[PDB]
Amino acid sequence: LAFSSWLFNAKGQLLVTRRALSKKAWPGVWTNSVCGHPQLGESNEDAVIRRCRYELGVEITPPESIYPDFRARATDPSGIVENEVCPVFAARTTSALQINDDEVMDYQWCDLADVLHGIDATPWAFSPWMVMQATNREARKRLSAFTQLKL
Ligand SMILES: [Mg+2]
Repeated sequence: LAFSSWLFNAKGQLLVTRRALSKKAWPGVWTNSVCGHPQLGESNEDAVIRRCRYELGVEITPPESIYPDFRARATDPSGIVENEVCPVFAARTTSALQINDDEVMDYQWCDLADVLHGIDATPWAFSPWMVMQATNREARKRLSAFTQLKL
């Protein structure tokens, strides 16, 4: 049971993050903005809001559900197996990042189209869930909606 979220700023840029060197699974790997696990009795929406605060010190708009049926298994460079129920969301940040370096060792604000081109060309350089989520046609169209400038 898990969630993933793709965050955009009001200008429509996508935030990509790099998992800290100390993460158990996929340490050091570039990936979409945030992922995690809801707590007992917590909605996925509220888990997203909570983890964005926790890993990125940031506030967000109401998370939109963009890939509710996403579920996968993937094995990490060290063999850690992960099998997850992981509905995907998108939101916009409404405040500045304040980075938790226990979780995130780097990040970049990027153009979605560049990120998609990188994912499509060199998927091995990104976490496997970032790639499997972004290559879903419907989810990808939702990411594109979040690139619009919001004034
Ligand atoms: Mg996380």
